[PDB]
Amino acid sequence: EEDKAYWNKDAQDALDKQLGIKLREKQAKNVIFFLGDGMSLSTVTAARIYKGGLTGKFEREKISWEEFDFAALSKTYNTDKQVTDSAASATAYLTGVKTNQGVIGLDANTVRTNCSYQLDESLFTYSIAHWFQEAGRSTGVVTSTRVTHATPAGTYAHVADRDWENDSDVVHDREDPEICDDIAEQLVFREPGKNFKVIMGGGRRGFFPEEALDIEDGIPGEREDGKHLITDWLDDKASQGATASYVWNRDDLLAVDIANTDYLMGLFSYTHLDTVLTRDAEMDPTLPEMTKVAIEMLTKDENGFFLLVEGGRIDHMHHANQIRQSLAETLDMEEAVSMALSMTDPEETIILVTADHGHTLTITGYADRNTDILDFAGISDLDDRRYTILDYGSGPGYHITEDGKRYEPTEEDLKDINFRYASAAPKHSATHDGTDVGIWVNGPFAHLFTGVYEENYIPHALAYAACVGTGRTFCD
Ligand SMILES: *[C@@H]1O[C@H](CO)[C@@H](O)[C@H](O)[C@H]1NC(C)=O
Ligand SMILES: [Zn+2]
Ligand SMILES: [Zn+2]
Ligand SMILES: [Zn+2]
Repeated sequence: EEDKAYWNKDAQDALDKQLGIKLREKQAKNVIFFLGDGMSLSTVTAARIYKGGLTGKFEREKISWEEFDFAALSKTYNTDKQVTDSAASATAYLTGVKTNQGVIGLDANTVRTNCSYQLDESLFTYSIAHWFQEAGRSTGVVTSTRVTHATPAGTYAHVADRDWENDSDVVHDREDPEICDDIAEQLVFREPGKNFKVIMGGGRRGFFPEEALDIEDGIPGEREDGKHLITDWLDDKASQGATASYVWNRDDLLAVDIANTDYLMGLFSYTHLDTVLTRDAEMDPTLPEMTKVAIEMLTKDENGFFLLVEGGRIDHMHHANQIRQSLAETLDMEEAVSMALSMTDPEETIILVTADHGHTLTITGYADRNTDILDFAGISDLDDRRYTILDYGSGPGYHITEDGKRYEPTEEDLKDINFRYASAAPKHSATHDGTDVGIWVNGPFAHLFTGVYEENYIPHALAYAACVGTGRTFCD
């Protein structure tokens, strides 16, 4: 039982672990970057307890990346807003430069929704994936979102508005698609996108025209310019004399011949991949499964590789105050981190986990230990109605009943994967949260992450340790 001796040994052991930390002052060969979108520190705590609910450890459970010796805090404000969107943050943590809301791979001179700015190369910021490529090393990206979503896009795109995932989105904002390249285009026609060995996620819709029909579902595509970008991608690999594979389902992914495959594009949905609690496990590969295949491919490169893996729908669930699903997405990513750790060598591989920004999730009192984190906390002493442990500062969960009272959540509500937990400030989609987020790191030079940093510091430190880019380097 958790008595005085128990806690003293628990602590003495942690101290013993801390004292035994051996620094790794050697170049990083590989860098695996995990990004939990909208994964606030509160999401991590809540998810630790959620996991504990499955394993029976409850509040004593540990999140995989919390076994790392190095954690840090990251300040996420951007050049025009206190609370960053996913685009400006991705530009910061992948290109090393902070920027305006809605802009990817361009600096703060950029005026959002203005394409001219994406024609000016002097305004370009370049990603750690670019840098790995310039050094002759392999790159890839896995995500549960559309592969043209802001996060993956930060590794390769330069656009004046994150909304421009395909040419139909450019036209929608009155811009000229002929000269304003959309993100899907940039992934297949430009560097570094065109050189990625592995591209996985969703978003097939931005890659083929309205006149064409989707693999799997037969839904017409979104492109309005007649371009079939997947076949463009395939033709490109083939004309280089390389083998390439396009897959769109789990069985096919797992059947891929790793040894004989140079390029891999796996697009498992028309749009974002289905959430953990709604996906067809037969048809959709999980985040860890995608991660495994990505690592299998990229590790063939003896000079090293960079891989971005995003737990992306964490954010989407928070936006709808759908906290149960948000926690399930989070754990899918926690499991992916474990998959990566078991497949790589920490003496040469940096594994970093962070968030782009948080969400306004809070953990209220006062439930007893071992209480399911999604359960009720107690009854309000002001209106006599139940309240949940988890709730939000912002979102559509705020609900005044027909009688003008605070909606009281039910047992049925709590079990419902679509139930929206209460918020303090009603909004159709919850805003992001501005609080500093966490960073957790293992491997070479993990001790570059000890304190509190601006969010754009991250890739500068990672470059130093991997010896890529044009800044200070360990090999320097
Ligand atoms: C967009 O930028 C260009 C280039 O400097 C400028 O000529 C144009 O008027 C700008 N458009 C708007 C709407 O500000
Ligand atoms: Zn985000
Ligand atoms: Zn994202
Ligand atoms: Zn968001």
